[PDB]
Amino acid sequence: REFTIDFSTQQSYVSSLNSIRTEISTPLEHISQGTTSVSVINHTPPGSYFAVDIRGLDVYQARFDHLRLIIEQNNLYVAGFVNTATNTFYRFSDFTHISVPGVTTVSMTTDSSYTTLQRVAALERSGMQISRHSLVSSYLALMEFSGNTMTRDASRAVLRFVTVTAEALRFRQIQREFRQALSETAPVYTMTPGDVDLTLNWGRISNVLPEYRGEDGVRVGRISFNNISAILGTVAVILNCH
Amino acid sequence: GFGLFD
Amino acid sequence: PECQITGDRPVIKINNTLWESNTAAAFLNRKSQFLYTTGK
Amino acid sequence: ADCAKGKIEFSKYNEDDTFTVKVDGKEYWTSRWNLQPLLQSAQLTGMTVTIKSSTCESGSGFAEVQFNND
Amino acid sequence: ADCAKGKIEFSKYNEDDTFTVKVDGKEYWTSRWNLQPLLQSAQLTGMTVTIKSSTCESGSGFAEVQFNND
Amino acid sequence: ADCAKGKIEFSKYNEDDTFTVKVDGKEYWTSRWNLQPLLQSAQLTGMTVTIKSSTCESGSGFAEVQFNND
Amino acid sequence: ADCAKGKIEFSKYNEDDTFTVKVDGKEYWTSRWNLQPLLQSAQLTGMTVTIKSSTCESGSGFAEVQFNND
Amino acid sequence: ADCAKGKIEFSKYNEDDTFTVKVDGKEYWTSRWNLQPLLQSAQLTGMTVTIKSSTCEGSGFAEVQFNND
Ligand SMILES: [Cl-]
Ligand SMILES: [Cl-]
Ligand SMILES: [Cl-]
Ligand SMILES: [Cl-]
Ligand SMILES: [Cl-]
Ligand SMILES: [Cl-]
Repeated sequence: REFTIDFSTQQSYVSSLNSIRTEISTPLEHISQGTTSVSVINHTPPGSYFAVDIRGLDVYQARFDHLRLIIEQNNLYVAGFVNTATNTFYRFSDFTHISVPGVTTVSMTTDSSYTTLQRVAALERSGMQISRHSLVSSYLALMEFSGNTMTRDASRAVLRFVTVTAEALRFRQIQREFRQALSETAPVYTMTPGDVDLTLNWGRISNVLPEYRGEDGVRVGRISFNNISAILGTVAVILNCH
Repeated sequence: GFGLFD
Repeated sequence: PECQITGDRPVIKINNTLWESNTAAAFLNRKSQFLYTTGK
Repeated sequence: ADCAKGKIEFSKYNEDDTFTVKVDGKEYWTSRWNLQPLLQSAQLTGMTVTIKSSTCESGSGFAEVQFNND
Repeated sequence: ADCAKGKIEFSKYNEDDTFTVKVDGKEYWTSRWNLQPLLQSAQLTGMTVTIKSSTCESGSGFAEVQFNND
Repeated sequence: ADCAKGKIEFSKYNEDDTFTVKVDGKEYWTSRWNLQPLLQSAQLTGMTVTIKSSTCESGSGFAEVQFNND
Repeated sequence: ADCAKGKIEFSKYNEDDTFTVKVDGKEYWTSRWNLQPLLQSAQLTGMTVTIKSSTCESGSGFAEVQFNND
Repeated sequence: ADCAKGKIEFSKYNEDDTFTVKVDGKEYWTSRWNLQPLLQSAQLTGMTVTIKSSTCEGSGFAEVQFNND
């Protein structure tokens, strides 16, 4: 299926992510307050993916609308990016099993891992800045990209777009921190060490939270949740650890 | 209207 | 694959707090402290 | 013989550097320092422990114990 | 006597290689090295500890301590 | 040789200060004190261990053990 | 003096058997072997530590440290 | 020199009371007993370890950095 993430306003961005969560995941009964829950990704057949259309990068104009992300559904990994103006899917080497019809598929030599992307980007995520400006610049870098080997500018662009799509889908904390950048005052989101820690421990968190049954706290390595409110403010979507 | 956590 | 580091026990409930089992194991594997002063 | 089996109800480090545990309503003490971290770890994780000794009355010494996850 | 009962509020390794814990608002130090990792585990897991000593004033020494779960 | 591979079914602190583990339906004992907490933490988390020794019959001694990520 | 307070960012076991931690952007080392398991436990559970020393420049030594759960 | 950097694939207590870890397919051993619980804890929690030594051949090591990542 296809979903839009609309960066026009804070409200459109949050609503976009929540629509995706509601369609691809199921709330945990023991970590759910009102309409907010930690949800578990629904099991789909291996190879399943969904498309994300990027919209609203320019608030007042309908432009910058040719970027699509391909996301593996069972784990929210970004398999690559599509230029819909050239009809070209740039696919990371580690996603050979993701087959997208109708597009030209460019099998890149570059793998998707954060270690690889940060090396090619010459950019560390801890301290990485993301503003509306840098998402526009990231968009333009991806639309200008060609060939089968990632460049420094395309890698920086992927690091930023993965943070505000797939990682924000996983972590309400990143969603809430980044969305400030979409307001009219246009502040800068700076990724924190804690943000990075969350993204590198998603599997560990996903293995623990399904066991929660109303205990006073949860401890996963250096991560501590001391009440339900803390969990809900941090984690939105977890893997399905059957 | 972001509720308590969004 | 991402769910498991090692072992097969997701959690240990300790004093109404839910711990990742591997985290608890990693500070419970401490030998008797005097052995640091005895030598080989 | 198996003196007592169950969860550790409390443990205690004693002033003479021995170590006491209460299991199934009975207390036992050991002078083996290596048993101290093993017993406290068993207490925290809910292991079933079996206290083994030639004398089994509450308050006596021990130096052998089996640990089960259960 | 039972001088303080509660969770460990902080622990501290001291330059003279003793080890201090704060329980129920009162600080106590021990020179028994085996208690250092046992007290840290108790602190991390929120055990209820009971400090036992002939002197209960804050700042004094101890070498006996009971560990209880909830 | 690889004597046994699997999770630790139970463990035992022995009166001669050795330590026994049951793996793959066989018991093995070690006199190496440093292994005791390492084995107990493998046990409580379900870690797969490999007992390595020259004699692999149940009840024999070991001093080599691999801790696996299985 | 309180030199640095925060979670441990990394630790390092050195060739001379000293142990280094990085806290709040500054590195400190200790020669007390007893401190090694306590510091690493604090690192992997995310305790807040306070390094205390008469020399607080990055790269200095310490032998006193407070451990807090938050 | 930084001989290895990655997560511990296995650890192994040896019959001579030394200790081995495997990182990215390469095995390194140490005779420092203090490192035995520290390395097992790193393995259990998925810490990224950097093995540092003068010879990166499977020779010995006695310096290792423990990162949270
Ligand atoms: Cl599909
Ligand atoms: Cl990704
Ligand atoms: Cl709450
Ligand atoms: Cl675990
Ligand atoms: Cl030692
Ligand atoms: Cl150590």
